[PDB]
Amino acid sequence: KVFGRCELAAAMKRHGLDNYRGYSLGNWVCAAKFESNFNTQATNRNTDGSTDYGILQINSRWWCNDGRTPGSRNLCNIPCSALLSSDITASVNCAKKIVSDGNGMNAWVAWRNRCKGTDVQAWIRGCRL
Ligand SMILES: [Rh+]
Ligand SMILES: [Rh+]
Ligand SMILES: [Rh+]
Ligand SMILES: [Rh+]
Repeated sequence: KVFGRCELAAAMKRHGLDNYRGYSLGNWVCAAKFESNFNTQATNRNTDGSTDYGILQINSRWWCNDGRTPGSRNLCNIPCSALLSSDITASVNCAKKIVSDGNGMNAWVAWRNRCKGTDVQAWIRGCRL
């Protein structure tokens, strides 16, 4: 599924991400935009052989099992394919574990490089929330 910007903002807010670990909703929408362009089906291979999955590009090195990432962890207890659903529940609940792991949203290199320090409120401008 490719979400609309406000549609994704609303689903993220309903699933508890607005100010989760102090990250305003615009941070999560900004991260999703640069990670997946709001596409739940997005996949990208990492240089280490792991793969990033879904709207928040959650990796198989630590967070999910894709059956092909050797010496990796499954800390969200999910098949990576669950992260590609039209239903973002698995991505959101796994993102809450990631962002609590010590590095906050710096865990998302795209967030640090494209969202951190920017006017992220712009990502929810004009949405009914
Ligand atoms: Rh908020
Ligand atoms: Rh809010
Ligand atoms: Rh939902
Ligand atoms: Rh509201």
